[PDB]
Parts: sequence; C-alpha cells; structure tokens
Amino acid sequence: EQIVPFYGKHQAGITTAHQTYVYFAALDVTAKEKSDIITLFRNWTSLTQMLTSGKKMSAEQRNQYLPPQDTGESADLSPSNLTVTFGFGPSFFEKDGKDRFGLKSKKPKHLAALPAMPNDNLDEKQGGGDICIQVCADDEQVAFHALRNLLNQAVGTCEVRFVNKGFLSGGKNGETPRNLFGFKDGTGNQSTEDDSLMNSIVWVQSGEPDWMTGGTYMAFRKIKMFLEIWDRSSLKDQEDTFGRRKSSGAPFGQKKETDPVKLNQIPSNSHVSLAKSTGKQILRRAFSYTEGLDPKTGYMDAGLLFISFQKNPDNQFIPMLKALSAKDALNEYTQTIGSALYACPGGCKKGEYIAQRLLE
Amino acid sequence: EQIVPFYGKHQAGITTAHQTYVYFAALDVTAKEKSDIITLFRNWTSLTQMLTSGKKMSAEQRNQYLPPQDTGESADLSPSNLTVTFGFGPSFFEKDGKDRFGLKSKKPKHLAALPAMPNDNLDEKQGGGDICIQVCADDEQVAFHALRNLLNQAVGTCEVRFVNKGFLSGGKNGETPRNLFGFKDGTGNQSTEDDSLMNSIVWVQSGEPDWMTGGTYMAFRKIKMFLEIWDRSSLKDQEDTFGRRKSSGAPFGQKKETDPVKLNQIPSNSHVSLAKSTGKQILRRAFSYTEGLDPKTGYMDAGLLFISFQKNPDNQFIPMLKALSAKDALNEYTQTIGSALYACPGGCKKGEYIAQRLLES
Ligand code: HEM
Ligand code: HEM
Repeated sequence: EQIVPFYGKHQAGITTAHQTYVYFAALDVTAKEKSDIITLFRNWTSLTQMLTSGKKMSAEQRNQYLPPQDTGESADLSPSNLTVTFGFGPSFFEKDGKDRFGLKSKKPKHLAALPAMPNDNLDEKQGGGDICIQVCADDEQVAFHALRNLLNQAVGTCEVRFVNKGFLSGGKNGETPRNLFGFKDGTGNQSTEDDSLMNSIVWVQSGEPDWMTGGTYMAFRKIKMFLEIWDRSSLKDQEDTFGRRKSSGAPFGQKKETDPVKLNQIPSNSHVSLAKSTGKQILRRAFSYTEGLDPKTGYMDAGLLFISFQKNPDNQFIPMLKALSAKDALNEYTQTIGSALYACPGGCKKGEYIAQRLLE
Repeated sequence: EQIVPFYGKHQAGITTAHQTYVYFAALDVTAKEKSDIITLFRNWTSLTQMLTSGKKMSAEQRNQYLPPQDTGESADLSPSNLTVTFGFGPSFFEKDGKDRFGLKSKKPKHLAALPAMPNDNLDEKQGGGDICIQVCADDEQVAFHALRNLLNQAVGTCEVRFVNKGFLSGGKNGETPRNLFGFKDGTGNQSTEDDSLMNSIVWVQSGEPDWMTGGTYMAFRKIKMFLEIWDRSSLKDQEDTFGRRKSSGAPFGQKKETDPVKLNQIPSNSHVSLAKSTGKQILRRAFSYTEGLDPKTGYMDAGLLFISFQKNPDNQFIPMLKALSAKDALNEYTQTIGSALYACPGGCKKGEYIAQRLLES
C-alpha cells in the first residue's frame, strides 16, 4: 500500500514524493559486449519491478544445495515506497576515447563530466561511474536489500565504484524536511505535482535521442558539511548564510516559508540569493549522510548527498555551480568531495526493459 | 505518543522495545577533575530528559549573536521512542594504572576489557572507551540529532573515540527482525516484559557498588559480516550454520520459531547449538550496519553491531564468547573488529543525574 509504480512514462524516484532513506551506488561496466549489458538491464528490470511491487519471493527452494535466490532480510517488510532510479555516466558512452559499446551515436547532448570548480576537493573514486543506481525507501533495511540484490546480479558484468547512503526526515505534519544545518531543504523547488512545471524543468521532451524522452539528467555532488564549525557559529551567521530564517524557513523580511524571496532583502552572497539570481530552476532531491568519525578531523563525518534533476544541466545546473562556487557563504562550512553527472532514461513500459531503446 | 520515559529504576534502551536505528559512540575523558565529569553528567541528564520527553527548545533566542542552543534538525520530528543509554569502560575507573578520578573503590565487580579471542581482528580504536552512549530511535535523524547535541556538550571534557550506527527493522506485523544474513535475530532472548527473567538475566541487584543497582553490563562487538561469501553459499550451509530454518526461524526438526531447540537435531558447531549449550543467557539487542564499500575487498562493508546486556558478564557472556570463538560455523562468514564492555548505571531518579551515586562523595 506504500507501493510506487515502477512502470511509467518516467522512472520513479524523481518527482516521487521524497522518501526517508537513500542508497546511492555507482558501477563501472567491466564486460566487453553490449549483449552482456542488455542481459544486466533486463534482469535489473524484472527484479526492480518485483522488489518495488510488493511481491515476495514466495514459498520455495526445492534444492537445498543452491544459494537462495533472495538474501531474505526484507521478507517481513512492507515495500515502503521503494523506488529504484537508473542513470548512465559519460564513461558508459565513451571511456578513454573508445566507444566501448557502440552507443556514441545515441549519446545525450548534455552528458559530460561536470567542470572543475573553485573549492572542489574531489576524490575521483567518490564520483563518476558508468551506471548509477539510486534506491530510495521509507525504511533503510528495505532500500539496502534492494541495492544488495541488484548489485548481486551485476557480478561478472560490473564492478561497484562506491556506495553512499543518507537520510532526510519530513516533518511529522508534512513540513519541509530539514538538512543537518537545521534548515528546511527543498522550499524553492516547484511542485512535483505540477506536470506543466516538471515538464519545463525536469523532463526531456525533445532535442535528445528517443531513449531520453521522459528522462532527465541527474547531478550528484557529495558535499561534506562541517557541523562542528556550523554549530559554533551564531544564529545570525547561519541565517545570513542562507537568506532565510531558520525556524520559519521564510526569506528575510517575509512572513512565510512559501513567501517569494525578495532578493534585495538578503545578503548578495547568501546561498539563496546566488542560486536564485541565476534565474534558473532545478529539482533538488537531496539526502543527509553521516559516516562515523572523520579520522583527519576527529569530528563526525557528515554532509549532503546532493542530487538534483534538470532537463538541461548546461543551461540549468552548471550556472548555479558557477555562481555559488566563489562567493557562497556556505563555502565556510562545506566542501564538495565527490561529483558526477548521469543521464536517466525515460520510463519503462510493461514488457520492455530499462534503456531498451538505447541498447536497442 | 512515541515517548519512552528517561527517569526510572533502570536506564531505558535496555528492556525497551528494540527501535529501528542506533547511533553508538565511545568517548575518552581528557579532563583531570571529577568535578568536570559531574558537570558533564548533569548537563547530559538535563539534555536527555528534554530530547526523550518530546519537549522542543523554544525557537526564539534572544541574542542573534550567539550559537543556537539546539542544532534544530529535529524541530519538526516526533520523539520516535528515543532512548539514550550510558555506560562506563574499565578505563574510566583506572587508566594506564592510574585511578584518575578516585573512583577505584566504586569500580564494578566484573568490569574489565574482554579477553582476546581466536579469530579476533580488533581495531583497538573501534573498541574500548571511558564512556559509551547508545542512542536509539525509530528515526535516524532523531537519533543522530540526539547524539550530536549530547556530544556537543562534551567538547572540552572528552574526545570522541568512535561513532557507529546501525538499523534493524521489525516485521510489518511485529515479526522478529531479520539480520543481514536474512535470519530472525532475537528469538532466543527471554521476553523483555517478563520482569522475573529480566531481573535474573539483566538487572544488577546485589554484589555490586550501589550505583550499579538497577544497572547491568553492556558487551559490544562490532562483527563484520561477509555478505558476498554468505550470499553465494547454499541454503543448506546457511541453515546448518545456525541450526534454525531461515524462513520459519524454527530450530531444526521443529515447526515454529518459538519451539524449544532440540540440541541433538542441529550441528554440534552450529551457532545456536554452541550458544545454547553454555547453559547461559543474555539479552541481545543488536543492530546491522553498512558503511559503504570496504576498500580492502571491493564489496559492501557490512555487519552486526552486537550489543548484549547481562548482570554478570563473567558468568553469562564470556563463556559464550569463548565457546563460539573457537568452533562456531558462523566464523566462516564473520570477523570481530571492535570490542568493548561497559558498566551501565542504575536508572536516574527525577532530580538526580546519571551516575550521581558514583561521582559524588
Ligand atoms: C551542503 C550543501 C547545501 C546545503 C546545506 C544547501 C541548503 C539549502 C537551503 C537551506 C536552501 C533554502 C531552502 C530551499 O529552497 O531548499 C537552499 C536553496 C537552494 N539551493 Fe542549496 N544547499 C546546498 C548545496 C547546493 C548546491 C550544490 C546547489 C546547486 C548547485 C544548490 C542549489 C540550491 C537552489 C537552486 C536553491 C533554491 C534557490 C531558489 O529559491 O530559487 N544548493 N539550499
Ligand atoms: C556476528 C553476527 C552474529 C549473527 C549474525 C548472529 C545471529 C544469530 C541468529 C540468527 C540466532 C538465532 C535466532 C536468535 O535466537 O536470535 C542467534 C542466536 C544467538 N546468538 Fe547470535 N549472532 C551473532 C553473534 C553472536 C555473538 C557474538 C553471541 C554471543 C557472544 C551470540 C549469542 C547468541 C545467543 C546467546 C543466541 C541464542 C541461543 C539460544 O537459543 O539460547 N551471537 N544469533
């Protein structure tokens, strides 16, 4: 009953209401024939449809001497609005000059590594990758189960580049969820329920190969947040960093979270002023992370798995990166340590597989 | 609604129904006076009472120029049955041979580091600690918030040794939660609602310093689980490793999860056979963990944060540890990489602070 359709015009996990939990994986294809990639996406499709659907691998195992077909730890759990979203990095189309799989002619127009930015401190292994898998659910164990079982299918075809995970709880009464800086996160997104707006901001309708119709580009930035530096700062510093008030989420000088931002009443280098002043829009769908103590600092290693969706990242996304990178007050408390851009195919129809129209 | 009382005879987080998420941290005290420790435990007590009770810090602060007193990320969240449980390591009472805080005379009777076990691969920095804090909630953001705000208060008195976190979802209809090997985990525990059994297995009543009355000992083992090796194994090898059927959770030859184990029907070195044949009992309250890819293996780094509670770890826990470390079939699939034992104080009464009966003279 917490079931999100897998099949559709679009992949789920993009305009789908934001779940609590994410696992975010990137893989590199080690196989040499597009035929092996085809079988992988076919199997991934059939398994994703089962995992998200609420169907359970039912009463079975006729041969004790074989491994179970499923790892079993989601047996008693609800589907918890599980979505699984697939994308492909530039290196899937071309790696080191070689068109490894004969796909270059079906390359998306805007798929390239993101440009270097000031204050970047990228670990190459924490970004890029041929394929990304974004697994979301309202229950961590459900999302981990889905990733693990998808990844088990890729053995021999791909190597896993990295796996991150994160969380972001919505308010008990539907309030915008707060990031680890304690600020409402997502206010500035247009309504994911507004088809017109999602069409103009997220969804590909033209100018791209047909496998991208109903698809989008997914930007990923792994951004370390220095909680100890932030927590020791004044409220004034924290609000002046954003250009919104912390509790209310209101733009400075406004009453409500949803009041429009008045650019002339917020600091010119506040986060919100810089992002908004590009005049561009993206759909941000981020999750917080914590990964134990950072050994180099001896403080919590925490941050944001930044994930946004936009139909044209050269028009919509890269200008924001540019506008923020030098001037953002948030630069005091953050540092990007991983980066990637992926193209997300349009939705799968019942009886097709993911990226069928790309792989042919 | 989702509020677990903080004050009581016992600390919460022990017999409390198992929440979904945990953050588990250890701290070392760098302060030299016990009066600094008294301050810390006082503040932690006031803060935990506020975090667990559901009261929210008034949003409004006079003085825009000061840091907010609360980090704010839980402002809109339910208390989610938050519990915070404190314990103390052997090094709180004596470190490097020095009784730093004049506490040695109040040391618990069974508090010492766990003995080395074969197959151990301990990272010494992933074990031990003067102080453990176990923070549990049904929502990870709530748990992290609590830990963060508690650790923020310890700046200047302690250093954080390590922070672990974990999850374990119970079934939609209250079925026993499954661990990452897909097996029900906890069946062999006695009921947390049977006062009689918790009093005889978990809760200290005598033979210990007063401040331990109503307390217990907390065993911690961070156990890496090699999911890739496990997943490739036959169902027969997985079930033989434990001595219960995976799906039903029933002991071999039995129909139901709850049926008594028949020792003669499971392998001698099966996990359950070895554990049960010690004759001893503990309360296990473990969570699974995943920490991204293991750089040494290229596979998921995943495992169990094993946490158990017992009134006398020398009697109940260590023989179990010894019997399993030697012979458990489960060793094929796992390795212990962190280890601790802490003494957890009796509960806090309203108007008192945690460990007051230890720290005050
Ligand atoms: C740790 C890093 C980040 C944090 C903590 C953060 C936090 C926030 C907050 C609190 C707001 C105001 C409320 C809202 O609209 O959601 C906001 C707005 C926004 N952020 Fe960020 N942000 C981060 C990084 C980024 C990056 C890397 C970009 C894009 C390159 C970005 C783009 C935006 C945009 C477009 C808005 C909406 C501006 C508008 O009102 O039109 N943010 N962010
Ligand atoms: C390393 C990961 C471990 C896993 C995956 C694991 C898993 C299990 C499972 C599946 C069961 C049977 C269902 C249940 O009763 O909970 C079980 C029982 C048990 N385990 Fe473990 N366990 C682990 C480590 C340990 C350790 C270190 C100890 C004690 C030192 C321990 C003590 C027990 C006990 C006492 C029981 C119940 C036996 C009885 O029925 O009386 N386990 N465990």
